Amino acid sequence: GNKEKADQQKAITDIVALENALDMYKLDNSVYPTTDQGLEALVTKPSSPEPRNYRNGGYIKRLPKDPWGNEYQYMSPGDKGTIDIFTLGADGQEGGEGAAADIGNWNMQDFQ
Ligand SMILES: [Ca+2]
Repeated sequence: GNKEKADQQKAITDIVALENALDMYKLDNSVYPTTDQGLEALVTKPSSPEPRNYRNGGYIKRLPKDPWGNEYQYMSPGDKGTIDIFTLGADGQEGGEGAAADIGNWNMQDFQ
């Protein structure tokens, strides 16, 4: 339970940080990065379509990986909201309970 708890807390903290970074990107550029541009758009200026007011040196120094060693997932346009930011949990797959549960910007509150 304890390590499970710590991992889920880290995931939540990471998603909040990423969402904050994404909001800063939109504040500067008027749009969010697309799915294809990805979270990598927060670290270096993306292409296709290239933003027109990109902050010198990006919006985050590096992308965190999730507690299970996997890259956070990102969709814009999202399925659960305007942008979806999530981890598929311990199992690296959709659905699951306990440490395998998916944690995203749309359901963080449940793990809180
Ligand atoms: Ca899962």
